[PDB]
Amino acid sequence: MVQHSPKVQVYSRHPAENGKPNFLNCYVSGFHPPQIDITLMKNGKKMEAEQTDLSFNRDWTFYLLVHTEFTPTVEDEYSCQVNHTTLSEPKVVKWDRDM
Amino acid sequence: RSAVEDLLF
Amino acid sequence: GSHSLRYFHTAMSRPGLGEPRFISVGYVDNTQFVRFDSDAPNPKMEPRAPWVEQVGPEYWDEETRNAKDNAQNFRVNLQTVLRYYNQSESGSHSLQRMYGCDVGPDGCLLRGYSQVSYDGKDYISLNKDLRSWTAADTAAQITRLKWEEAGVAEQERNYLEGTCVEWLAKYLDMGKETLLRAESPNTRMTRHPISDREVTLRCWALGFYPAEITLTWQRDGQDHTQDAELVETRPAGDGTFQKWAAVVVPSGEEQRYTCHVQHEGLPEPITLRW
Repeated sequence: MVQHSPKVQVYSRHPAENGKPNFLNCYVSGFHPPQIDITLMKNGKKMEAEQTDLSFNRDWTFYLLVHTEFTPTVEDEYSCQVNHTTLSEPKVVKWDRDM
Repeated sequence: RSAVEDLLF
Repeated sequence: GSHSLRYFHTAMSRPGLGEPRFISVGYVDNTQFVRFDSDAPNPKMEPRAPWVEQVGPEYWDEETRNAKDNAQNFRVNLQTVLRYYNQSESGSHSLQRMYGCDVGPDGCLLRGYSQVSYDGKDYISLNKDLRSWTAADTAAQITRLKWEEAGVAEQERNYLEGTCVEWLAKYLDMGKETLLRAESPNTRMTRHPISDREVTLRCWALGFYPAEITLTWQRDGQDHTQDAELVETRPAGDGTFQKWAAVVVPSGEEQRYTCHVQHEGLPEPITLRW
């Protein structure tokens, strides 16, 4: 085979005005094989969320968007945890609202 | 519209 | 401007438990409008952009009887390949297919496509003459001969030169106001100190469509995109895209730097200084 590791960004649809309703975005992409596990975390807990359909780029590396409505507070933490064969552990990335 | 294909390898 | 109608099949042999999953997906430019999935309950082609919905019930019937037929062929194909290589059934393997057509501002057909990959490597692909094929390896060479004798390029060509082009017009019609309208980016520069002598100067462009954009920096004039951080362009979830580009810079030096955005929907380039 030929395997590429998943690249993950976690970001707010709209910049994080503290309090208001927003949308939390996990964009994972650039990976092969397609089989991948993706969950959004509420302080460490799986948030239900929708996942886009399996599409890919012209270099055949797949991409997916898992996203659910959320509302940013000042003190609770959100993060994406992703699972995939190229990775020895589940890679997990928290959401810096400056990115 | 999709393509009607008998693509068999 | 120019536009493209492309379809993306993925065929996923899950070895242990269950027949392979078949996910096709449909795009006009950067906008998904269609999706099919093989292990659904009574699976059906479904809309995924609003403008396609006012299309005949003739249409969705014929599109599932197509999507299903493809799922069959690609399950046999997934097996056919595995034996070409003498790979163990222990393994999960994927076939991907992409075909589509780019059309020019009048309607000039720019390019047609039909490419196959196995496990992410190129397998066979239709050449630019739309009449020959490139086979990556020796397994692919049996697929090639099979397809030359069956005349597969000729039916691909007619699809790409006809149905594809004709239907991309129908699509861009149904979705004018959506598809043919470019959303300018919301541009801001932020600043995030890190040391007492170094800050990050992120440069954001938000909510633009289509995803085609370029952000670039400039230190007193001199393009300073050299090891500026550019992140992959992501979807916003509402069908528009984002991308940012930060530079690290010493304290007091922000006043010399500069960001520029160009995007279709912009009249002249946006320029950002702290």
